[PDB]
Amino acid sequence: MPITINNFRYSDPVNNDTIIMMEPPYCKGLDIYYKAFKITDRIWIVPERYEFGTKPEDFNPPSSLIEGASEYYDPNYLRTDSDKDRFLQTMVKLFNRIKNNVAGEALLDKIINAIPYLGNSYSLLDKFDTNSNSVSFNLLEQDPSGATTKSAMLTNLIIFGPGPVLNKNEVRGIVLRVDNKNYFPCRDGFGSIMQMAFCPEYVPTFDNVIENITSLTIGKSKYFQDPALLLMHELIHVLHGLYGMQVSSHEIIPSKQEIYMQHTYPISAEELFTFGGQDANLISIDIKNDLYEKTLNDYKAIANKLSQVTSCNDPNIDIDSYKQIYQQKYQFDKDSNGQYIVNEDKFQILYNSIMYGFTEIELGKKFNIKTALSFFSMNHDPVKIPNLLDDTIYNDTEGFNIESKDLKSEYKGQNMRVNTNAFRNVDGSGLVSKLIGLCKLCIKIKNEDLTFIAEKNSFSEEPFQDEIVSYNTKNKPLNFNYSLDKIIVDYNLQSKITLPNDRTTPVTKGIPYAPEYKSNAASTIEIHNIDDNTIYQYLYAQKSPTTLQRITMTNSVDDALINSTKIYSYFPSVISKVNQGAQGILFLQWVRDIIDDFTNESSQKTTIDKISDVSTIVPYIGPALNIVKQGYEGNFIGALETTGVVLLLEYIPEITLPVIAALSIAESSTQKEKIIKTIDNFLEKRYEKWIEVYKLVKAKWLGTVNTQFQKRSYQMYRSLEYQVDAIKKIIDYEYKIYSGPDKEQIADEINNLKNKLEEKANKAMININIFMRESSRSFLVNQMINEAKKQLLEFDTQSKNILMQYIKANSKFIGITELKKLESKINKVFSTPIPFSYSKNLDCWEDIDVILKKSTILNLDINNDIISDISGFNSSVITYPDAQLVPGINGKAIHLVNNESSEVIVHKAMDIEYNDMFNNFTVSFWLRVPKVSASHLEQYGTNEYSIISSMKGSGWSVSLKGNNLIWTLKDSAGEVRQITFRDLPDKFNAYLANKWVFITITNDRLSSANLYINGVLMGSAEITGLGAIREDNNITLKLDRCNNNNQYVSIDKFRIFCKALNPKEIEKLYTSYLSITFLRDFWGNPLRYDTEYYLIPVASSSKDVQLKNITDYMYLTNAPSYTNGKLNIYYRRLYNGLKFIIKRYTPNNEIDSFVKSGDFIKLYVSYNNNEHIVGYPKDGNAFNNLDRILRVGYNAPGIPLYKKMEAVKLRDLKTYSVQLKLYDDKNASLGLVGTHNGQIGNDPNRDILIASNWYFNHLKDKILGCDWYFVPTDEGWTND
Ligand SMILES: CC(=O)N[C@H]1[C@H](O[C@@H]2[C@H](O[C@]3(C(=O)O)C[C@H](O)[C@@H](NC(C)=O)[C@H]([C@H](O)[C@H](O)CO)O3)[C@@H](O)[C@H](O[C@H]3[C@H](O)[C@@H](O)[C@H](O)O[C@@H]3CO)O[C@@H]2CO)O[C@H](CO)[C@H](O)[C@@H]1O[C@@H]1O[C@H](CO)[C@H](O)[C@H](O[C@]2(C(=O)O)C[C@H](O)[C@@H](NC(C)=O)[C@H]([C@H](O)[C@H](O)CO)O2)[C@H]1O
Ligand SMILES: [Zn+2]
Repeated sequence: MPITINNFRYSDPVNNDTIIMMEPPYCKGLDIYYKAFKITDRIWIVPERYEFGTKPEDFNPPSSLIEGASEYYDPNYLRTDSDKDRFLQTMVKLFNRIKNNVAGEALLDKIINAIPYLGNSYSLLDKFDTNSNSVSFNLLEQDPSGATTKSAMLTNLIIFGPGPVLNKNEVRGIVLRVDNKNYFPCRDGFGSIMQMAFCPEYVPTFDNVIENITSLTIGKSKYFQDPALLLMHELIHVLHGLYGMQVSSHEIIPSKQEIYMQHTYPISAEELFTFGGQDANLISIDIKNDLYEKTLNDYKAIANKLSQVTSCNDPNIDIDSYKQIYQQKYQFDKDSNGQYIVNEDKFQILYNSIMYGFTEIELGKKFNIKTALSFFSMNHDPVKIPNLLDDTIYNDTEGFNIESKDLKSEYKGQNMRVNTNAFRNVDGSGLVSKLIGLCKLCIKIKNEDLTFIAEKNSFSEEPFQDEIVSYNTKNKPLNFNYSLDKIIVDYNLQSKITLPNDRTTPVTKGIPYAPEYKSNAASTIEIHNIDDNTIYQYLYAQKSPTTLQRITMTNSVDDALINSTKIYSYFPSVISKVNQGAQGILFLQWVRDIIDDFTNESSQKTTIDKISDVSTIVPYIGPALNIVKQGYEGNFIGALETTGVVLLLEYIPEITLPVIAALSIAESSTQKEKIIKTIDNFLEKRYEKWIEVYKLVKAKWLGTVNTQFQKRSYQMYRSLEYQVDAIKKIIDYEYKIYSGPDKEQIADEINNLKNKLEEKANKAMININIFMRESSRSFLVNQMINEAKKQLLEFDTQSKNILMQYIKANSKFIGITELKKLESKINKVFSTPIPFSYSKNLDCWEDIDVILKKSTILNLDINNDIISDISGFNSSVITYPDAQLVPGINGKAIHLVNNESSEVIVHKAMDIEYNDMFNNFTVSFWLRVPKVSASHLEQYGTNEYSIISSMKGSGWSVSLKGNNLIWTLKDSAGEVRQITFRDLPDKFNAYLANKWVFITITNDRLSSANLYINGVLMGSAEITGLGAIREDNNITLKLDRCNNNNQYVSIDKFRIFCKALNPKEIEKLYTSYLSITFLRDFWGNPLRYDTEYYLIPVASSSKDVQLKNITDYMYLTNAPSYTNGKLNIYYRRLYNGLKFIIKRYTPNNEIDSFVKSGDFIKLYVSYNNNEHIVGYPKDGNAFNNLDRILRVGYNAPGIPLYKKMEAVKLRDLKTYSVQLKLYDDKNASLGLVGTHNGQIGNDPNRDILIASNWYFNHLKDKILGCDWYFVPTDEGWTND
């Protein structure tokens, strides 16, 4: 099964197998040849620049660009034989990186097995044809005596080096010339050779700025992209081409009218589907249907075409072998005659896998590579990566994000502020941009800084037309997605189908013409002469001079433009202070007053009562960006109250909809009885209209309105950078001039308060991004969708009077059968509106998995040390500097210490903010509290502190008081209801004594609220007759009012459901977090190699393990306990008995620290600062000759010692136990490790440690003597 990647050097000799001389498809007949190398099955690499269709002068750098983002040119790339070897070696490493993940293995396999059809729309119907440059290329094979021989070969993909532009990779199918037109077999369903132009060293860069999640220690930062994902991106385009499903219509065109508008290339639907995420909804649902239907016709044509094939131009090709392959590829069935047909259920799955399965965003996640979340995210200048062939920079299992260099965490290997050895800037000679001038003083602006705004005529109007319903009209699926996990699962189950030999007869039919290269070169810049000040002048006015000179801040934009030393600002309190030169006073108050003024100015928030949707408004947007209304100087909030959020948009969109044509009924015939399916269809197709029009509005919003709100954030980030940079330069001049005695000592505290600026500008961007994100949403959900609802209601009322005039016309066929009188009352459904869903369609009201997913409204997960919400409503999650990460139940958990900085804040999405008020909800999470000491119960036992809460006032909270766990509701009136859980006194079996436990708190309003722990009911309280609950916007995870400075907790899998869960649903939720893959220690954390552990038997938990002597046996003895009557606590003392260490039986270089079930291991006892092996000696003493007595550090000359053990988890999934299986020399089971009562030699009676196969016949017992706790020493448990 596993895919193989060939190795070679460019100098290696031609071998007529994996290294050949190729005549490429657009050199057909010309006898031009190039050395080419077979990377794997059906994929060739040609180390040459993509020159097809070009002139030599195209490769040189132009002065300016016509369209798009920046482009790097260099004619000398890939010129020499060293350059070509560098290219070849680098592509091999990138293919190896792809193969080393199962998601990339799966992608490669689909590509390889998707062979092009031998023929197309303009070939002979009865014949497989290989004579075409669309499916075959010629090659030259030399003999010993130099005697050449023309041959040919079928293939799927050929990879070349880049065209004129190095940083713009391309994928194209072969074009055919038919009746003086271009024909593409990769768009008709047949497929063809696909040709790639790829450059691995020159990569795009992006940033962090718009994202919902934010860490105050990460800040904002630029990242560069991993070339392997860039390769996979292009490979997805190849995959579409090979299945003949390439998409060329329905492009999104940018508007170019206004100056602020971005001049990009037209965005294809191909690129939006390939990238993935939310921006694939730029193509409306109705357009997705036309595409689906087009490919279905195409594949039907091919099914009929394939059925009629009886010969081929190649004698050697077995025809039946290819037909089985094409039936496999295209997912055809056979009918009873033997002709190939399209099974539509099978087609729907195939179609969805290819278009909507593999995306850049999903591959990013599987590979742990960072990507941008939006297609409109900002691009910066590209960088280059000179050392891809250095494993200290880039390796074939982790790329840049190497764990052994602490570069996996937070994608730091890609972060440009951290991993500075991995990249270098490109030299300016070859880098060209699209710039525009703004003259008033002329300033130049990069095209990358402008705003994309879509042309209106690029969106569909098919949903406003007349749809004719009949008896036999079908439903539109409305389902265009496919899980990448499902593709991997199916890939593993595949039987290994094998391709035919790919040599064929010589190729002569094609035409050696590539389409002409379309130049992006421009001679001049577009220059605009303007009267007034736009946003770009306001930002240019904030730029500091690149020189260490006296600087000042003014509130006049024109002052700052003209005067070099002066800078524009919108913070009055900060302007006052920085201009004032502090004379005769210490810097303490001087500098502090610069900082805590900037804090007070930058942190401003407010709300507008009239706008419910927007939780956060930042008033200083207007002055910073010149967003102001006539007769509202210094009054931004007044402008928002009157106009609304549309004030923020530079381009004001036309949000009207035309008349939605009412449905018509054409099925007049009532020849057959029960023609009531015509009534069903009409009602279905009415439901489809609402979804079609809703999604069309969403598409237009994304391309036209949301893009504007995104650029506001980027603009605000630039200004906050400029302002902060000005201040950090102001403060340095007054420090250099300062000639005081304290100067040398105070230097570190000055630089300490300059980092404090960055901290508060980051806190401001959190406010700003909330503001722009929620405003954009508000404008969609209110303004734009109301216009849809108006025309959708008009559409309904009209369409009923067509429906019921048809029921009246055929009224005599449905009476006297409970059908007519039933179906006036059925039109309650027609009276009800169909609601709009901005994010996730939630259903709070039989399959337990589906009920839980469908009702989840918040769900915290940690991936690569980033906490985020994976529920579907992407709530903002803010992680503060001293929130920490520790081992969790499946990954990592949040850890909270007792200081101001240790905090995680979840600002709820606007789609869910009032779900607490009147309705039921469940809260669930994993909890780990350390065992409270004797002293700390005396001191703090009274002190109640909260750990998680949503209180303003009104809300809910989770809290701890001594060894008691407390749930607390609280309404708007002030009424309080509570549950209190008293923890068990036996701390070895207690729920709040240093183990991971699963909490679940259901709330039914018309009943009681219940507390569960590990799926078991522990407390209850009556909620009935409690007022409406009005929460805070945020949910805080923090220790609050806790006097113990040493106190800490750990929280994992925080989750909120929009219903009250029943106990069957809680049982499934609890068990779903418990896997068999990784083993666990006594505390619930992952079991580890090379770590000391005390063993306790689960069946006799009061016992410790002891050693009679070295070279001898182990046995059980009682463990001391601790007791305390007045505090009501007792337990067996931990950390007595032997220490055990687990090591790998067969060690390897690169493995994890974690012990997986099924691992083969050696076990040692650590005694007297020495590690002695545990095992069974050959023919050694055993009870009943079957229960085999274990020995520690046994060594006799002749006798062997069996020591091979397997760490496994065979029973009792809820308990943190482990079993251990001993083997002999030849993989025969000597038994699981446990105990047996008896007497060795003349010793006393003891429970001696053994290995026995007896345990295998009692694995269903409640308590069993082969289950072991592995207990490490832990800070959260010490003996009193
Ligand atoms: C009871 C006993 O002594 N069992 C030990 C066993 O002895 C053999 C015979 O036992 C069976 C059995 O497993 O029950 C009888 C079955 O019919 C046999 N099944 C077959 C052939 O299909 C089965 C097999 O032969 C073996 O499993 C091997 O595959 O053995 C036992 O009945 C017999 O007893 C008599 C005999 O009838 C007469 O000739 C004469 O009166 O004397 C003998 C000796 O008593 O002898 C057989 C031996 O030749 O042999 C196995 C060897 O694998 C074990 O030693 C087994 O003892 C058990 O060993 C395990 C692992 O070492 C634990 O030590 C068990 O201890 C615990 C436990 O569950 O962990 C400790 C608990 O504290 C204890 N609880 C209490 C309250 O006492 C339990 C409890 O005794 C129960 O047995 C639990 O089910 O045991 C230990 O019992
Ligand atoms: Zn692309």
